[PDB]
Amino acid sequence: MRVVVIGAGVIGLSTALCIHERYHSVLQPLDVKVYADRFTPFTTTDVAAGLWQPYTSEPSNPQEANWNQQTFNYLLSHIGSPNAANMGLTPVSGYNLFREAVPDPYWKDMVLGFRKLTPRELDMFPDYRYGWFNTSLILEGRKYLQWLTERLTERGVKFFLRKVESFEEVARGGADVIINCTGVWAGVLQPDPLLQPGRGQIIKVDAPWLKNFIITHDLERGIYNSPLIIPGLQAVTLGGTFQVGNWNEINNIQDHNTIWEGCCRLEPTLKDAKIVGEYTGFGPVRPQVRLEREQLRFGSSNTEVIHNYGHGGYGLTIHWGCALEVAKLFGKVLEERNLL
Amino acid sequence: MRVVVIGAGVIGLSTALCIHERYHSVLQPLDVKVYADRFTPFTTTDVAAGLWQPYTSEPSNPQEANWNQQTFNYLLSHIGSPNAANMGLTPVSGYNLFREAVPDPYWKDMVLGFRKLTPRELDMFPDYRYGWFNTSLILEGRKYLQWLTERLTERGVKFFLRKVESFEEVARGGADVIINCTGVWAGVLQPDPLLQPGRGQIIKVDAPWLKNFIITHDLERGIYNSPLIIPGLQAVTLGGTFQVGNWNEINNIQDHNTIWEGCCRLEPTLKDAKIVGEYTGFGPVRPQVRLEREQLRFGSSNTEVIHNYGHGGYGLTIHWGCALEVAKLFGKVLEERNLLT
Ligand SMILES: Cc1cc2nc3c(=O)[nH]c(=O)nc-3n(C[C@H](O)[C@H](O)[C@H](O)COP(=O)(O)OP(=O)(O)OC[C@H]3O[C@@H](n4cnc5c(N)ncnc54)[C@H](O)[C@@H]3O)c2cc1C
Ligand SMILES: Cc1cc2nc3c(=O)[nH]c(=O)nc-3n(C[C@H](O)[C@H](O)[C@H](O)COP(=O)(O)OP(=O)(O)OC[C@H]3O[C@@H](n4cnc5c(N)ncnc54)[C@H](O)[C@@H]3O)c2cc1C
Ligand SMILES: C[C@@H](N)CCc1ccccc1
Ligand SMILES: C[C@@H](N)CCc1ccccc1
Repeated sequence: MRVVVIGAGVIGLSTALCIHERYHSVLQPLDVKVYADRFTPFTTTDVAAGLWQPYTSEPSNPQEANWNQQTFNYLLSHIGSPNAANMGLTPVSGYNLFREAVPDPYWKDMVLGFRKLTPRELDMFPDYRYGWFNTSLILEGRKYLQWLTERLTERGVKFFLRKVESFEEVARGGADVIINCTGVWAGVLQPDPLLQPGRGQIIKVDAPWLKNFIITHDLERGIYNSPLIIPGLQAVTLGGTFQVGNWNEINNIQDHNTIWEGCCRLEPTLKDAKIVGEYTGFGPVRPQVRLEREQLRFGSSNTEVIHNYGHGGYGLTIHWGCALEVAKLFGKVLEERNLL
Repeated sequence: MRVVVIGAGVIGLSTALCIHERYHSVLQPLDVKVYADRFTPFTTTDVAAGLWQPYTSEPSNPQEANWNQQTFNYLLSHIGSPNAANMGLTPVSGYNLFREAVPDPYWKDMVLGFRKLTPRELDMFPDYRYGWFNTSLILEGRKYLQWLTERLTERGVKFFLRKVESFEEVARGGADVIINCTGVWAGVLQPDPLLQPGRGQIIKVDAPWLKNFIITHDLERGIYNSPLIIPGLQAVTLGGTFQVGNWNEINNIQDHNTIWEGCCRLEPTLKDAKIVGEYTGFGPVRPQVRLEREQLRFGSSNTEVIHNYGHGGYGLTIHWGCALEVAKLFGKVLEERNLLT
């Protein structure tokens, strides 16, 4: 059984680890390899704000809510462990701010200590009238990617920096199963018109006095198109743009200003914060996560492909539940081949 | 009106600023000076973990509860301001942990979002089975001392290196009023056997991933004799000793160990944290804060002294209320000389 995972972002590596941890002990031989054209720190995952929080509306697919919950429980469970921080993981509390009353989110009971903000808390944020408090987790993309690659490597999973031109090529080269974790670029290997890029730009800043996340919403502009502040492990992420359809990989002057003055008015102490870097990444926006089997016919055999892409602006939030589901589908593939 | 404040720790500079802001306008010529033999970063204040939280038990002087609350509201009112962090101030959330159920603290409604901990929160901290969550404020001693000294300076308040040897000496040199903010050493200038040193040792550590304060309690060993973790503005403070009666200024090995491994057990990610410094300071422990007027006679003239010392392990938590009370007592000194507000 030769399995090639394509993609070395959170989705690819989490899935690779999940498959391997689950089947190494019971299937000889199992050969899992990762192929990608960019590894940390050059993936969208590396640019992620680094916080666990789903969108404010339910998902179309009710499986996604579960995947989000499994991910939180998976991540929470690590708190107490000596290596939580070396995985990119720590607990944070913070605020969600609104210009008007809004319904509770479906995830209110998944986080810790969810409640509405009292009138007294609201005076800390003059521009907003209603909000939430809760405790969630930081999950730093960059650090988590380094952790997962060390955990994969020690288990004998090999990485190959290479650009896949088609599913065909990889199958022809000896893959029995392909796990497709190519993120926003999946369309290059199989056209998918529902998949769009969600261009997000961020400013990273040294401001270690900030201990809380602060996320504002503007209902008339779409999600994450409103200032947001997320303290990371060593730096702070400043955001406020997320526009679908825009394929420009370069930083832009307007979004820089939108992020900087939006965040400087939210958190005026930002005046003394040193800019550390400024980045742009593309969320794999899709009305729903594509996570499914597909049978491909080349040469003399079927090669099974399992897709796992289209996680929009919530891939870190939802990744573990998605990896588990892919390992399930793999298991079905195995019994069909009378392998276990 | 020549006022000498003795002390440049949080209590001293607080009170100085507060008097000055209240009475500069209505009283020329007001001349406020600060005398001290230790300034930042060599004051007890500089060593303070930097968190707002009173003791778990209510104080013998209930006035201290209001002084804590005035302080919190005062500090809170600055959140939203561009300069909150330059003052040493930022909000933080965190946990108070107990091995058994305990009554709610009197300060539960002064903080933000106080509630009990749920079983799931308790799974983060194995050794413990009851506790609180809340939001409070960091007030870094070292930074707040610097902020206050810039504010005082630009108001024309002048600072002098001086080890005062008696109230007499200062009254002889021309002071009409003396504000005594000498912390744990007040007994040198007037014996006060209720005042004892509360030796506290800490390890400062580079661990910027830790965003929450974590304070454990051991109902039997007395307060702050249990591991505690408090993220500061740039570094993290680790503690766990608070020993009354002990005057040894040097760091010792067995308290280092008590702290380090007590805290490594609580927060095991601390294995990767670089040690940046370890320090020892003496909290001015007293059954209650001394904050009162006293008239002393030296030759022909009366000298007015207002004492403000004995703030134990809660001086930052309570300081603004105390400064405001000293300013009230100053007002009454004024009105006794038929001067007006
Ligand atoms: C600014 C910003 C902030 C965000 N913040 C958060 C957050 O705080 N929390 C959260 O949960 N989510 C966040 N997201 C969303 C999250 O970043 C994404 O959902 C996630 O990173 C996507 O993971 P992925 O592994 O699917 O894609 P990627 O991380 O892009 O990985 C794609 C991989 O596929 C490889 N690849 C693709 N095509 C090929 C090919 N043809 N041949 C070889 N290799 C190929 C690439 O080299 C790369 O290794 C954010 C997104 C942005 C843009
Ligand atoms: C390890 C530790 C951690 C702590 N953490 C916290 C915390 O998180 N929150 C909190 O609220 N409290 C905390 N405390 C308590 C807090 O540090 C004190 O309550 C506070 O610093 C007392 O301030 P002060 O100005 O009264 O005294 P100090 O800061 O000691 O200042 C005293 C001043 O008096 C001067 N002085 C004294 N005698 C003379 C003299 N004869 N002539 C001239 N000058 C003189 C000194 O030079 C100095 O300027 C902590 C204490 C310790 C030991
Ligand atoms: C709060 C996070 N779950 C999303 C943050 C984000 C996503 C896309 C662009 C900027 C920020
Ligand atoms: C939460 C703060 N009030 C810490 C106080 C303190 C006092 C003495 C020793 C260590 C810490």
